[PDB]
Amino acid sequence: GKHVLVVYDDLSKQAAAYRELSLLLRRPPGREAYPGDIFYLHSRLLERAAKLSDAKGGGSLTALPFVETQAGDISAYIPTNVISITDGQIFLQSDLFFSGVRPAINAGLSVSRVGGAAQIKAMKK
Amino acid sequence: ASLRDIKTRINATKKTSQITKAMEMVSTSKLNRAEQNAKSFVPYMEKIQEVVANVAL
Repeated sequence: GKHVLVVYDDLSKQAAAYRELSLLLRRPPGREAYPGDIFYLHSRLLERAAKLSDAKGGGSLTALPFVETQAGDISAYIPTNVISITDGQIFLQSDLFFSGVRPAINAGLSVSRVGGAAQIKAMKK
Repeated sequence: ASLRDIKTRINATKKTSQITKAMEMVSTSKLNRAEQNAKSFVPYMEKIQEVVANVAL
């Protein structure tokens, strides 16, 4: 019945470690030499966060996975896999960071599907 | 460089190009209309010049 917040700091590093293990086991590689089950891995990890019904106790668990991009390439394999799973994304840009705009959330690209329901009435107003 | 930054750079340059082309198109019509006003000005100035060129002395 408690509420838990979980922060994953480098899913990219987790994926790199899993790729290393898979290549050492001589499993066939996919794109960017990643194994075929990396999306299965990440979806299995992320889907364990849920909001429980009143019959199950009413507890909840929220996850904030982290993904690092090389030169802002959000079309890479792991970034696309993580983006397609989560309910929303927050984008941070060094262009905004250096221009004095910090925290550097890019409101144009950021999305939150649960928005509105996750706000108080005055904040919605 | 990064392809994302390159595409954003190209898109911004294209938008600026469109704006500047629209500006030039507008300025062309403005010049075309101003030339007629200059031509309409000419006769009155010519008459005043031929009128005041002698009585000034």
